[PDB]
Parts: sequence; structure tokens; C-alpha cells
Amino acid sequence: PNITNLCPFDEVFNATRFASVYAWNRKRISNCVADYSVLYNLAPFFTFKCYGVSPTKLNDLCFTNVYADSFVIRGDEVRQIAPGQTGNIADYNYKLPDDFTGCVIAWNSNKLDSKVSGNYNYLYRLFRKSNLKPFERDISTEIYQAGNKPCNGVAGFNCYFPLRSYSFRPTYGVGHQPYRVVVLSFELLHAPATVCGPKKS
Amino acid sequence: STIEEQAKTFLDKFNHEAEDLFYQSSLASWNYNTNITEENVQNMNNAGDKWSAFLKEQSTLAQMYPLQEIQNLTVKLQLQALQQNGSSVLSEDKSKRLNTILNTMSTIYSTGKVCNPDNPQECLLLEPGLNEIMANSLDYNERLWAWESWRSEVGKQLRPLYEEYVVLKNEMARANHYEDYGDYWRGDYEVNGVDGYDYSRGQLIEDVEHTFEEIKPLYEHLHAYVRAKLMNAYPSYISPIGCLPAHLLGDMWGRFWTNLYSLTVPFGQKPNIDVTDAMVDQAWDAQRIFKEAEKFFVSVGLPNMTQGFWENSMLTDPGNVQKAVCHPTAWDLGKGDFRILMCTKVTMDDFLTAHHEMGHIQYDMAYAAQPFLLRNGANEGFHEAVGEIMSLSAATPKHLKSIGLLSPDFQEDNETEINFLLKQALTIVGTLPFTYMLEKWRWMVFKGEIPKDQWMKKWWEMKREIVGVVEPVPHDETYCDPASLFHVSNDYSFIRYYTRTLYQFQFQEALCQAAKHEGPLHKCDISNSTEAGQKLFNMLRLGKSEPWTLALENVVGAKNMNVRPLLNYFEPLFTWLKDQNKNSFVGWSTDWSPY
Ligand SMILES: *[C@@H]1O[C@H](CO)[C@@H](O)[C@H](O)[C@H]1NC(C)=O
Ligand SMILES: *[C@@H]1O[C@H](CO)[C@@H](O)[C@H](O)[C@H]1NC(C)=O
Ligand SMILES: *[C@@H]1O[C@H](CO)[C@@H](O)[C@H](O)[C@H]1NC(C)=O
Ligand SMILES: *[C@@H]1O[C@H](CO)[C@@H](O)[C@H](O)[C@H]1NC(C)=O
Ligand SMILES: *[C@@H]1O[C@H](CO)[C@@H](O)[C@H](O)[C@H]1NC(C)=O
Ligand SMILES: *[C@@H]1O[C@H](CO)[C@@H](O)[C@H](O)[C@H]1NC(C)=O
Ligand SMILES: *[C@@H]1O[C@H](CO)[C@@H](O)[C@H](O)[C@H]1NC(C)=O
Repeated sequence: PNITNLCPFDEVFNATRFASVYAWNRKRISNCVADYSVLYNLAPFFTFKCYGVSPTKLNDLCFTNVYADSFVIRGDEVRQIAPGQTGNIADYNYKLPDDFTGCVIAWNSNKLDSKVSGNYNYLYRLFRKSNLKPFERDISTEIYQAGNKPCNGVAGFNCYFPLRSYSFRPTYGVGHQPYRVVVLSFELLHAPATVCGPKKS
Repeated sequence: STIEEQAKTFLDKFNHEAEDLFYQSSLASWNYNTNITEENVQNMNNAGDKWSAFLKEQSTLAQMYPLQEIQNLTVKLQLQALQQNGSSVLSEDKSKRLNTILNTMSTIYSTGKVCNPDNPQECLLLEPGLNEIMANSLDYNERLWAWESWRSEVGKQLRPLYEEYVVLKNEMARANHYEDYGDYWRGDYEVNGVDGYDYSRGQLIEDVEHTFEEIKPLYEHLHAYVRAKLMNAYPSYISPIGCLPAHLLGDMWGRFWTNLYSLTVPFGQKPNIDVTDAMVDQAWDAQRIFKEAEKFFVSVGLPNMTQGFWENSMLTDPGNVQKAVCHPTAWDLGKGDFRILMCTKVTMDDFLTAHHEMGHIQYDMAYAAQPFLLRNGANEGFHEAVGEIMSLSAATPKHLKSIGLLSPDFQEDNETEINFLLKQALTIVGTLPFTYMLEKWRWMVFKGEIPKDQWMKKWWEMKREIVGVVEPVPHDETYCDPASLFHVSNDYSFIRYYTRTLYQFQFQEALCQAAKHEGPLHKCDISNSTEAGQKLFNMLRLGKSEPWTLALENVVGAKNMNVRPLLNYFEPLFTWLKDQNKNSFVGWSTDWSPY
């Protein structure tokens, strides 16, 4: 039948500002029609690494809920948003499960997210005591203790502020330019799946 | 929980905050160097100040970790690099006096003006005029006047300055658990803690002696030939049995002999290989020159240039309204940013320098995966050596015939190879004994082997004994004749040129046996050879993380400095010099018989 009520992918993809990778935004997508053919057909969206589902058959399989996690990282850590990899982003900021059903989308945003003075509004967590659970968000600013004496909240010797800043500049190499990453996770629940793609006449 | 993890976390914090207080410093220095304006001057000053203060406080926080309980070699190397005091170990008054001394040496050398007596209405500076009068004049007494006047003025205005400078630097080195300041400078080659690859500070000098003992015969033949050609230049003033007069070496100090090519040509009837006319007739602009150098580097297998390199580099002089430093410099700004500042003219020399600086940029590009404090050459010679091998390979006639600069009907006979090799010998072998003499004199004067009132007598004797060059007139200790050079007056290590010169031909032999070259070494090209590029990139990717002995064993299959590649490079020039030195006398006498 005649289709309307498109899923709000424009508020996720064409947003003016994305969140930091430590405080990654999660948007739930339900009860709408999800046209994935727009994302595949845009040439600036260079990396379309989809895991657990084929990108050609994304338009027919229907899912219960779609989770859009949006953040900004550098060029070299785009490969770390994947199952089984390790590093600062995988351990401390955003961890993907090994049985991950969903696609990742990443594109360069050097024209938008870089300033000549340098952009300091984007932060990542560098030191955590334990590796993160999958899909866990940690927004704590407690002082990281690398030594033996207690820090007591004062960033002195062997006490570091756990969150640093990505100083994006329009003059950085491809491995240090800002990359906007949106991860779509597709989940099925005992509930009737109401997030489906369009049907052709 | 342990000390090593504490060191690792501290080093991670240090590596981040530093890749940023550097890229801000390097961007500001770049904006000053391409645009000389006072706001760029103060930007460079504030960023240099914030960078020096950052490393001061980070070394203060880094010296709280003792090194004897760290077993990982990379963390130990990074902490050894970080914990170096520098000038901070002294009291504040002596450090301030040392910085004042260094600044006034810089201002005396930069603003040193020496001109003719009785003509004071204007006078002539060293870099504009004295270089030209040393390189272009053919008059004996004119060069003698310029030489003696400049050496006299600078020696009288620098001798007590060096007298205090040696004492302050000796106190700094003995406070830094070094034997002398010479031990502090030889400590750059020191390797400790690695089994089989251990290298001490003291061995390098005898290693240099072991190389120089085999350097000395080839240079002797070149010296005899130069003496014969100087017999053509100066009939009666130079003695056949004696050493060369000091103010006849084509430069102010005798460091390079390349200004003697007109006088010392082997075959003047043969043309040179200057390809400037072919570039200017076909309008070869600088952008496509760098594109051609990139094509050479992707022919050998190295990765090509970044897009930001082509966007951000200034490969042409910008104009009259914007003033820029004309020195060719390769800039590694950090964060994957690589630029070349070069005001290119359409000549063959600028073509070779563009190949040299793109080799510099490739060397900086390869160790980008290393941690920040390990992002350097394995020693101070490798970084310039890997650019000089590219300058060697790009200058071959085969490469110029490959890229269309040289005609396919060019005849490569042995005579043009002989005169090209003599030009390369005047550039390369001539500077080796001057460099070894100057560094060994400086090592003994820092060690205290040379007494304080015996400097000039010892120094000139060294120049007589090592370089085979005699002074025009005797000089007493009111003069400081060493201090007239740029590097010694501004606190620079000088043995890097000797080690670079040896490593250049060692790397050239290693690549030419990697590329299966079946002839002599000077007609070899590493183009279109992927295995040689892989063999080189195996060393370029290490950076400073491994000992330089291990990198040398990775390239040339030897763990120690070798002079055999250098004499193998100049073998046909050596046989030619043996052929035409039959009438002349090889060797010199220490008497002052020439002058
Ligand atoms: C965002 O803007 C582009 C502009 O070309 C448009 O094509 C696209 O439909 C918009 N929405 C999304 C979700 O990309
Ligand atoms: C160089 O500096 C001057 C003075 O600040 C400025 O007017 C000019 O635009 C600068 N040139 C460039 C290429 O930025
Ligand atoms: C030293 O630490 C680094 C971590 O940066 C590690 O990769 C390396 O394997 C360690 N060295 C040894 C010999 O274990
Ligand atoms: C640096 O100087 C301080 C002050 O004298 C000293 O305590 C420290 O041991 C020095 N460190 C090194 C590596 O020489
Ligand atoms: C470098 O080479 C790669 C392929 O080898 C190519 O994709 C890239 O565009 C090249 N870069 C430039 C600046 O030409
Ligand atoms: C060059 O080769 C020719 C013929 O082989 C020979 O006669 C001549 O002496 C050689 N000259 C030099 C400088 O090698
Ligand atoms: C190297 O390869 C390029 C392209 O294949 C070719 O044009 C060039 O002539 C080769 N170099 C030599 C020395 O043959």
C-alpha cells in the first residue's frame, strides 16, 4: 500500500552536532518504515561495514527495534568499532559484542568538525580501571589512580584526569581527521516487529 | 600496581599532551618561517616557551621513576629520553649566563661584519659577501686578507667566550654523570642493556680511527691531484712537498671543496650533466617536479604523498610582498602533517634537493606509528643519510634517461664518470678529515687532554697532521680559529656528518645488492625495484625503537661502521688517481715549507 511515516534518520544522520565517544548518543527507532537505500547510495559515506546481516537484504528483513548510536572519533580508530578489536575506544569508550547484528556507518567530517584554532569540544576517556561491558556508557569523571596512594579527588602525582580532548584541526592527516560514526543495531523481541522496510507495488 | 604500569600510564599522558603542544609549536614555527611578520614572531616565541616549559615540568615529573626496576626496553628507552636534565641541572644563575652566552655567540656570528680598512662607508657581511669572496675569487692576497681579517676579529671577540663556555658545558656534563661534554655528545651513540648489540660511548672514537685509517689513502691521492691542479692555479706560492695553504680550500673554513671544480676538472672538454636547459625549454614547473619525485618513490615501492602535503606545502617562492626563508627544509608537523618549505628554481640542483627532501619526508612518514619520544632516527646520521642516498640515486644518468631529462643518444663513456666522481669526491671525501679533526680536537679540549694555553698550536698541528693543511701565519691563544664555524659556535654536534657520510655509501651498497646491480656502484639505480624498497622500509619503519646496530644489521648485514662501501664507490677514481699521481709525491711533510 501507499507508504508514509518514514523513520527519523534525518535527525540522526543530518544533525548539526554529534556527541563525544565516551558519552555516545543512543536513539531508539520504532514503529516506522526504514529506507536503508539512502545510506548505501550516498558517496560521501565511504565505509559501510555491515556485520551479521547483508546490506543488500537489509530492506526486506524486518526488525523489532533499531538502535542508532552516534559519536565522533578519529580516522585511525574507525576500525576499532567492530567485534573483537582492542584499543582505547574498544576498551574504554564504546564496546561492540562479538555476536553483533547491525551495520556501522562512518564518514569524514573535516569540513564541519574542525576549526583553525582547534576543536576541544570532543573528548575521549583514556584511562579506566576495568574494560567495559558491551554497550555500556561511562560518563564518570572520577580521578584515575595509577599508583598506590589514594588520589582523594586531586589530580597530583600518579593521579590523572581520565578524559582527554581530540584537538581536531583542518590540517591533520587522514588518520587524525574527525570521522562521524553512526552504528545501527537491529534487535528482535517477542513483541511484534514494527520497524520494517517499504514494500514495492 | 607495579612501577612499570605506572611508567606506561605516565608515558601515555605525556605522549598525548605532547603531540599537541608540538603540533601547536610546529604550526607556529611554520607560520613564522613562511610569513616573516612580528605577530608570527611572537606566536613562535609563546609556543616555543610553552613547549620548553612543558618538557621542563614533564622531565621534573619523569625523574621520580628510577630506571633500574624497568625490564621493558621501550619504556626504559622512553624514560631515559624523558629524564635527561639538559641545562636544568645547574643553578639558575649559571644556566642564565649560559643562555646569555649562547645568544651572544648567535648574535656575534649572525651580525659579524668584516670589511676593508680605510673603506668604512659600508662593510660586507659573511653570508652575503665572504662566502662569495671565498668561493669565487682567484687572488691569493685577497683571500688571505679576508681569511686573516675574519679569523682575527672573530677570534679576538670569541676566545674568552669559549673559555667560559667550555667550563660551563664541562660542569653541565659532569653534573649529568658524564665524563666530559664530549662524553655527553658521544652518548647519542651509546647502546646499553641489549645483549650482543651493546655499544659504548668510548668505542666510537677508535671506530672512527679504524675507519679513518682506511679513509686516509684515498684522500691523499685526491690531495695530490688537487695540489697538482693548484700548481696550475698558483705557480710559486704552494710547495710541492708541503701541505695546502688554509685560505685556498674554496670555502671560508675548508669544510667543502666543491668550489674547486673549475680549477680541478679532470676533463674540461667534456660537458657536464646539467639538465637545466631541458627543464626550461619544456617548462617543467615545481609541482610536476615533486610529482616526478613522488613517481620515483612509488617506483621504488614507498607510499606516495598525502593530499595535505600537496595542499599545504609551499613549493614556490611566494612573491615580494611576503618574505620567507629560502633554506630547503622538510617539516614533520605531527598528526600526519608533512610539508616541504622550499623556494624551488628550475635547475638540476633543486631537482636533486627536492629528491633529498622527499626522502626526508618519507623517513619522517615511515616511523609515524612509533610513540612520540621514539619518533627519530636511530642515530643522528641516519636521517640525513637516507636523504643523501636519494640524492645519489636521482643523479644517475640512467634515471635521467628514464624520465626524459637526458637524451637517449647520450654517450656514457668513462671520462664523464671520472669527472662526476671527482666532483662527488670534492664534495664528500674532502670534508671527512676536516670533520674528524674538528671533532677530535673538540673532544680533547673538553676532556682536558689539550692544555688551555696550547690550543692553537695543537689545533693547527691537527690540521697539519690530519687534514694536511698548514696555516698561513702562526696564531697564538688570543685567536679562536675553530670558533669561526657555524656549528661549533652555536653548540652543534659535528660527528653526525662523518657517520652520515659512511652510512650513505653503506646504504647505497645495500640497496644496489638488493636491486641486483651488475656494475660499479656509481652507475646504480634503485628505481623499479620493489625488494630494495621493502628492505629499506624495514629499517624506516623501526625509527628509534631498536638499537642502530640492529637497524644496520637489518640493512647491510653488518652491525658496525664500515668504510669498504666508500672506497668501493670511488674505486675507478682511486685507480685513475693512482695512474696520474706517478710524477707527483703522495703524502705530506709536517714542516712549514709551503708557508
Ligand atoms: C541529509 O542531507 C542530504 C543532502 O544531500 C540528503 O540527501 C539526505 O536525504 C538527508 N538525510 C539523510 C538521512 O541523509
Ligand atoms: C602573511 O602575513 C601578512 C601579514 O600578517 C598577511 O597580510 C598575509 O595574508 C599573510 N600571507 C598568507 C599567505 O597568509
Ligand atoms: C613493552 O610495552 C609495550 C606496550 O606499549 C608492549 O607492546 C611490549 O610488548 C612490551 N615489551 C616487552 C618486551 O614485553
Ligand atoms: C636531573 O637533575 C636532578 C637535580 O640534580 C637530579 O636529582 C636527577 O638525578 C637528574 N637526572 C638525571 C637523569 O641526570
Ligand atoms: C596514492 O596512491 C594510491 C594508490 O596507490 C591512490 O589511491 C592515492 O590517490 C594516491 N595519492 C595521491 C595524492 O595521488
Ligand atoms: C676509458 O676507456 C678507454 C677504452 O677502454 C681507455 O683507452 C681509456 O684510458 C679509459 N679512460 C679512463 C679515464 O678510464
Ligand atoms: C619504471 O617503471 C615506469 C612505469 O612502469 C617506467 O616508465 C620507467 O621507465 C621504469 N624505470 C626504468 C629505469 O626502466
